[PDB]
Amino acid sequence: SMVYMNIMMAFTVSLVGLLMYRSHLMSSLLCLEGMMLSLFVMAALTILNSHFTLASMMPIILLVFAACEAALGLSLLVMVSNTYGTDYVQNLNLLQ
Amino acid sequence: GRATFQFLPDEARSLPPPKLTDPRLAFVGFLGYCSGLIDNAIRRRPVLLAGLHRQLLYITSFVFVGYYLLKRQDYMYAVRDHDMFSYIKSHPEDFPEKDKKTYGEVFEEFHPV
Amino acid sequence: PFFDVQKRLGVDLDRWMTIQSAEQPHKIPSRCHAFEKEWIECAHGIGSIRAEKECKIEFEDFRECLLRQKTMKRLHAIRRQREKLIKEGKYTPPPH
Amino acid sequence: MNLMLALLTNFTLATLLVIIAFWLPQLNVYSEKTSPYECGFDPMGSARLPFSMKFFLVAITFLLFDLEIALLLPLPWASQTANLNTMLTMALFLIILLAVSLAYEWTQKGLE
Amino acid sequence: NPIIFIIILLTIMLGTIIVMISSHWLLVWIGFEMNMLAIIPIMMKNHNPRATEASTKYFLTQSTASMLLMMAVIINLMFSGQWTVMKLFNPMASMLMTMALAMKLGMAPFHFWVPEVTQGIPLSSGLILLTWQKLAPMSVLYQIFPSINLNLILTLSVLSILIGGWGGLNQTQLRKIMAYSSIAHMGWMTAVLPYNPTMTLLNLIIYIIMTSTMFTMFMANSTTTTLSLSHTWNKTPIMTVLILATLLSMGGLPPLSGFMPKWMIIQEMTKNNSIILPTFMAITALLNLYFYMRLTYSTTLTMFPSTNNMKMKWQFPLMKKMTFLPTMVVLSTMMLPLTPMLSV
Amino acid sequence: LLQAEKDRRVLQMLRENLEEEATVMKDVPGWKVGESVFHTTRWVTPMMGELYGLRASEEVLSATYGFIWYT
Amino acid sequence: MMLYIVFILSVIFVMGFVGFSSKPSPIYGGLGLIVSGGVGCGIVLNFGGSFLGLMVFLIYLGGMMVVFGYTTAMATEQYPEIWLSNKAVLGAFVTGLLMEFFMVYYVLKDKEVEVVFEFNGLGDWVIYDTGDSGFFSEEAMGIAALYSYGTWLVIVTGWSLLIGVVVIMEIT
Amino acid sequence: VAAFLKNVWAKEPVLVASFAIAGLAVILPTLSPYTKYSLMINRATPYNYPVPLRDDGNMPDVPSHPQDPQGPSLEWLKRL
Amino acid sequence: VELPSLEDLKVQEVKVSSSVLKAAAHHYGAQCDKPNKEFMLCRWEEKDPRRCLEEGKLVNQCALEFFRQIKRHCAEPFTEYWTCIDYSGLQLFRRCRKQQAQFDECVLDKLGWVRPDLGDLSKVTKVKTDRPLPENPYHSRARPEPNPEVEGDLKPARHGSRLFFWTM
Repeated sequence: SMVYMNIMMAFTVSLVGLLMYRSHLMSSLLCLEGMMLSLFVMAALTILNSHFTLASMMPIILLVFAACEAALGLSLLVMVSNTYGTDYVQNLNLLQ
Repeated sequence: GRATFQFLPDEARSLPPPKLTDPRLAFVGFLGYCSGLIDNAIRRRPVLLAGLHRQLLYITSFVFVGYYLLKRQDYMYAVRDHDMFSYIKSHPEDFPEKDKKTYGEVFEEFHPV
Repeated sequence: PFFDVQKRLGVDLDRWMTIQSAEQPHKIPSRCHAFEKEWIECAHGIGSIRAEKECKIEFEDFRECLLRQKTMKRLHAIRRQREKLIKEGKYTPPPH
Repeated sequence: MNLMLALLTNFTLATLLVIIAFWLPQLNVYSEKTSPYECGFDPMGSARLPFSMKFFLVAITFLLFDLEIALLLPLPWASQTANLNTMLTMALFLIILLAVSLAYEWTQKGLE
Repeated sequence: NPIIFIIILLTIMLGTIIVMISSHWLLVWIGFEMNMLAIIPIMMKNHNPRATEASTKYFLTQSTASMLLMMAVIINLMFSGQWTVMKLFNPMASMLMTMALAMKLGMAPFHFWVPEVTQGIPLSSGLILLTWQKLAPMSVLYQIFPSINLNLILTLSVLSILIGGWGGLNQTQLRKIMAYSSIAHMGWMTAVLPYNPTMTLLNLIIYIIMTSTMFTMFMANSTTTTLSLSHTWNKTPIMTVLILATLLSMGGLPPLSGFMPKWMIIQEMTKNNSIILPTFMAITALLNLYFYMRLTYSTTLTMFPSTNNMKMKWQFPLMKKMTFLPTMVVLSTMMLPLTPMLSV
Repeated sequence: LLQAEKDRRVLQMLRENLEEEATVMKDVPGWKVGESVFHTTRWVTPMMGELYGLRASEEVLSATYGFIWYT
Repeated sequence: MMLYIVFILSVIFVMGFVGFSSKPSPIYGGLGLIVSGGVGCGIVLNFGGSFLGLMVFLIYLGGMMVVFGYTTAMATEQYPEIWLSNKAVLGAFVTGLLMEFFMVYYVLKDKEVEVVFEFNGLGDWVIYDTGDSGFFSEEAMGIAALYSYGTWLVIVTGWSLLIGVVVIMEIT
Repeated sequence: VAAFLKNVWAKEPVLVASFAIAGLAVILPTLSPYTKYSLMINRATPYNYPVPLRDDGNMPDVPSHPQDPQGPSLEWLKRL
Repeated sequence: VELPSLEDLKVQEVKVSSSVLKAAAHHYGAQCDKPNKEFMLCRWEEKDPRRCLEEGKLVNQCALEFFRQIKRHCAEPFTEYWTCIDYSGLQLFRRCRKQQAQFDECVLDKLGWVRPDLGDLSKVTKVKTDRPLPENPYHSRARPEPNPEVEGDLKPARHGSRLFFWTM
């Protein structure tokens, strides 16, 4: 019913100017690691309100990578700001 | 077709098979026979005929493989046809028998210069 | 290209979680379960390209078992047969 | 319906008690000089917090051992089944998939 | 170190084998979710301040690319509630599939990326592995194949083979020139795709070979165009007849095999009585050729041998299977009306 | 035994939520009495909105949310 | 404590996001999440799914975020001013907040307006349950433990994690 | 090699107590015959409701009255 | 849709708490089994618990005389028995174990019942076929018709691949 239009307007959290930008990359990477819960919850209802009884594990597997992988891509964000000290998306150097 | 993820099924028994001395199988590995001669020439062999143990084992490979592959190709064009006639045969309503008319009949255009 | 190995040899990779009615370990059903074994029965020997213009009946209600999309509208339209006339008579019900 | 009655009860004693401690004498009429004498016993301290790595990994290093002990969590519900061998043979895999993931990294912790 | 590099480099194809083998929407997530997990360290190996400002412009551009998909999987879990892999039962699914999946392949838009990564990965060794990621997605599009809005997958195509064409004429670095004109050949194979989707793969294999045999040749030291001038008077001239026996064949001319995909593809795209589409593709791959000419006027024109440069040593690279391919990248046209009935 | 008590409780429940509906109004642009939102015909367990109408006061709130959040 | 106690959570949730979906100086980014995550794990605890809700606290909100917060001392931002800092964040906010509000206003402020927002009725939680039932651990995600049928689902996830560390033992 | 196994137990006698328990829990489930009792008990617990089948002719066993002689022996547990 | 009237309703429901209802509850079903297993088969075998109301009044009936039976002979040990089990939480059966004999002293003895320990509610039983075993399953509209097959013979290709020229 209504709970399917919220949360959906929430899953436009993408909003992409705020997905790569502006600086403090950690804000961009943040709205990514919370782009989940729009994928999770939304898929923790349709599975639940009707009894699938089987795909019920799927919600668990939507995290176990969403944490595993998104925690990888954090790593690079040390390598960027190790050599700098400010992330600041404004580093372009490799060009085209 | 059926018996999926099979290189070829059992039904290919009824095909000739494509035995040797066809120009392709000869040609297959010819393009390898001009491949072997390369294989030397890249490294400054500089033989242009070097050890026959590299200058062979190619020709052995291609024509075997070229052969073992042509066995199914010819198959496929058979199962293509076979599934056509057997459909063309039924539904004769979709397949008319045209009449026979010589020229006491047809006019063309008729536009000479 | 879809090889479908699990058809040739014996293993089951997935094929179990796939649809709304398969097992459900203790044998407990879904809500719209009974319409699956109805709708799959329709298109099987079909090649699915005529399915869309053939069955379509056993499918639609199945889409309307799932979301309850219509019955909720004919319902919301009792709130207009009553509850505009509340003052105009037939309170409806008598309590109890 | 009585859980939220047992939560917002708890905070509202706590979110009360900040003001009746922090705030109440905070407007008292005593001196409270604005002098920059505060931030005890490292008087000035002008720097960025530098990246110090072996501080960092002990974050990551955990986060991954964490996941699967969510995967590992539904053992005691799964001890009630039909065919159980697919459990013991399978259950014991995760663990050894955890313990392996140690032994590798265990060549280098550094100073942890 | 050296063992694992074969554990990683094996897990990739295991990432893409669960893609082609599966029945089940979840697995085609996990399937190419663990590439963006298992690709990343290969970029690194020499730990430089590009690869690390590269794979981070790659990462978050294949992060959402995936993470939209999972939103267009769970739409038709609502409607019809049957996973598996077949037409998507609802238009907001597909339009959110195909034009958010074009991110991994990148098509007509969604490429400010393919030149920003392929350029300046310090590792040119390969970078042949960016021929896998062409091969994971297609092995969805072949299945979903009878659902597309059909006004799109052409509209990303025809805006592609154009936009990847013009992209390079202005380029010098020859890692880019392959980066460009690798959007191009993504214009032919997904322009076909609704009509008779095999005779796509045909263009897919003939592509994996030709771009493959380039790099293995570009590996000795070769980097910048004007380091391919110092080539013939230095390294070996039998190299130059090679780089002229392909770069020409790759845009294609009928006695070679590079002409083999077009020649067959248009048998298909007419006979469906669309004859005003293919000319414009057929005619636009033309000025896709003027990279290669003018690339090939670098090496046969004896241009100012580098300097006093004396390489008296022989070679010890791995040419592995280069001594084959440009006898199959060239001479195969005379052979085959197989490719339409062989893989089918 | 326990079940043979329930099935009677809903069939009693539909009738009153119908017989006390069809007597609300009979409208010319109205609905036929007890039509089916489906084409197919058999007994399909009804949705909460079927049993309890727009009634929506309390004993509903103790039905749907009754079990969850507490004894 | 009405029937609307679900609809009142989500529209706090939907407002949980737009805090950090613009540009807040990301030491307040967390405080846009642990509210959103919290209310998120709130909504799920209705509907009967419970175990699967109470995990998001354990595996993500509790466990994950702290790493997201244990850094941003390593990437540590400058003490310029933060939050209300630069005069720009505020401009982008409201137009989002009103956009559901003005949506939520006349979405249904009346009988119906109009069609696309009119096929969602409200207030009894029409669908939110069905009938009665028996019990298995509950009925639903009470049985979320399959080391039976699920195997090729685990053994990829089981194996895909084991490589998670090797990649990260290097670039580090 | 036993001199090794006593010369790691003069230095790290810790993980050795983990390996010592690492195996010895893997090995034994394939030994003691108490197991496979464990699989019989766990199959017989009626989570669900038994539904009576239709009897025309056979009807191999299991009469209308349950306590009459019907089917297998589960009472080897009651004495256990 | 067709629903029965308001009638054959308002029947006599057994009105007792949920503590007493589990007090005997045990001698109850093992010894009866006259309608009830059969009444399942008027549901599981054919669904739509509307077409089958009839045995519902038979199975509801069996209970009536049961609790009406027990009130005549001994309600005194029963009344005291379901008090302890009604002393509460979880309604365990292992607290009242002592008094279990006092209730069952003469019930199994005087009016001649038995303790159906583990054999009740197991040993999947049978009933009988009285009502027509229904065909015309639940919904069950139409087939529809499949594809005629193709086998015939296998020729080789006719003239050899017929591509553009490409003889063979």
